[PDB]
Amino acid sequence: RPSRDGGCVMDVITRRDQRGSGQVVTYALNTLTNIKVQLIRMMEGEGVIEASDAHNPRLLRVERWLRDHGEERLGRMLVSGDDCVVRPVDDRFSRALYFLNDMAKTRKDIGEWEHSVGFSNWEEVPFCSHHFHELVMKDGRALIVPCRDQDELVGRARVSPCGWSVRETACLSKAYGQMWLLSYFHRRDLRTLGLAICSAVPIDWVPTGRTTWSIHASGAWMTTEDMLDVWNRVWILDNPFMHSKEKIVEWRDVPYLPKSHDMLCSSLVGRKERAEWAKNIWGAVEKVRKMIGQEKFKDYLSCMDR
Amino acid sequence: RPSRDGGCVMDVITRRDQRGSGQVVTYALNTLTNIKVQLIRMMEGEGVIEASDAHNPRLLRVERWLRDHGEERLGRMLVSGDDCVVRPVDDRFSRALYFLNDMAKTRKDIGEWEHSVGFSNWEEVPFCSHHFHELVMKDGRALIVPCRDQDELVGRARVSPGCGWSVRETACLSKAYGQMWLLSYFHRRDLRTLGLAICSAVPIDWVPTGRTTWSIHASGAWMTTEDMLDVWNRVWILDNPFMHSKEKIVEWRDVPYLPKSHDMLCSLVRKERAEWAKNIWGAVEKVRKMIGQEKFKDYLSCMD
Ligand SMILES: [Zn+2]
Ligand SMILES: [Zn+2]
Repeated sequence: RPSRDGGCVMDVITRRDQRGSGQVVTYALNTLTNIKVQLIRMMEGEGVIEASDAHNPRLLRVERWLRDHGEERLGRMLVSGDDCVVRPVDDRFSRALYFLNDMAKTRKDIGEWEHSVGFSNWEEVPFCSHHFHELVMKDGRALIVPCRDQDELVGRARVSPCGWSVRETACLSKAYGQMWLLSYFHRRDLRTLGLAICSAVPIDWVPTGRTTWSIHASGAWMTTEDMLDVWNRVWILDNPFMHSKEKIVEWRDVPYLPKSHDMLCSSLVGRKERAEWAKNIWGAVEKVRKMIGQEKFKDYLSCMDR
Repeated sequence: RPSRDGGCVMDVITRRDQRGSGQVVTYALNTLTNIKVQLIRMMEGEGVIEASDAHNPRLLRVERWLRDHGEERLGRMLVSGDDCVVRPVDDRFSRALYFLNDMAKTRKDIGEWEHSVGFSNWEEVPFCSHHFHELVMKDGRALIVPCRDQDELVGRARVSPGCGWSVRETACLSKAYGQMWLLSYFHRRDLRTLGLAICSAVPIDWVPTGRTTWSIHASGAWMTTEDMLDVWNRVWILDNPFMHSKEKIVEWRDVPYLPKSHDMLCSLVRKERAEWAKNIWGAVEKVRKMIGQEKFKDYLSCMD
């Protein structure tokens, strides 16, 4: 806290409730606790409990439901810390707000007693800051890829952690670029931009730095291995949903979202801006190389049949 | 020698002179004594010896010449085995054919007493199956690159030691050829293309094998699975004693080309070397399909 004399004081405060966000087991506990919250909301909406039970609860009623349906309701939801995706037995769940509000888990950006709005297309359900789309490759195999706002992902990469030398900041960028190639290869702008970053940063500069805070980060991109090679590793070889394990040989064979989706998730695809950026992008790459010096560079941008 | 019975007999024969080509020291002996032939032939053209000396040798005249001139004349010539380049002190050397002929060293493709034909232009002189041209790079540094007829260069690559030979082994051999062309004939447009294409069609793990040339001047440096640019910078810049500035070159796009006309005037850059070069990716893809499920990279595309 700022002191009234030009310097800084540190207060010492206490309290009982709330979760410290940097406890060793915040993720686990928040998951378990939020599972419980959703499991209760399920009960209210099915009819197992009602506002009466806030006063004198019908405990045998909830314990039967768990004995008889708990295991099944558990598999109806994805819960990661404080985020969920819930697929209830029917949409009474929308109106089921009593025990949710009573437990204090007040929903974001909606009236306290306003019905919850749902989705019938899973490709529109948000989870862990992403949406997920299904792509079919040139060989007929399906991918389901995580998508995100292009401007949100570039913008975090433009933020520097000062005192970071030209090498340390180049390495941080390779981290972002490598990651974009694992997870957002299906975004034209980002494949281009990540391929350019890898063509502008030395081959043997190992990447460093935090690219995401999600606990679903592989970090599999903080290697200096070939990025296609790691792609096949995660999307095909180690992917438990890929029955056929035939590796893909060139980036020209890794799919893209449909162009409509690209633009709609805030792609520059279309404008004279993106068009002229894509043209003159090697000039940018050469500047970064000259900035960095006599090191070993390789050319990954051109392997876009360009 | 074939026998008259449907088989083959093996003759044991002897003789005194000539050189066994396989002897451990053919190169050094054929080199040393061809130095001597040419040192002699210099002497005749210079007036040190005449035909008269075949009978009455004026030894002190030749001993004087070696003493007063040997070390200088030694540097006037390049001698590899039976091949030479002589820069004599003047053009009398072209008629100096006695002794050259008396020593039995007959000249190929010329009348026994017909004057030799010389070259004013060092870039037009043949040595070790090559001409040598001077190239300036974009950064102003100069190279002197070896050159050889493309068709002879490719034709030797396009032939194989034999059947009973795998697809993997025949691939590996092709890598060795293509990677060598990248070291030494990168300045040829077609060879640069065909060399990169080969490198794009053959697995990155496959080490090259076989002999791409017999020359006693082949670095051998190409039978690696190192980056070819990485070796190119080594041999043409880092380890090149003739290279004062050692800034490394970053991309094939920066390695120069013969002047366009020398390229076409040295055997395809023609209507058909447009169809070929345009659709060469189809070729690479076919080859990768034959080879199957290995790790290929794309080196042709770093050519634009
Ligand atoms: Zn999306
Ligand atoms: Zn030439």
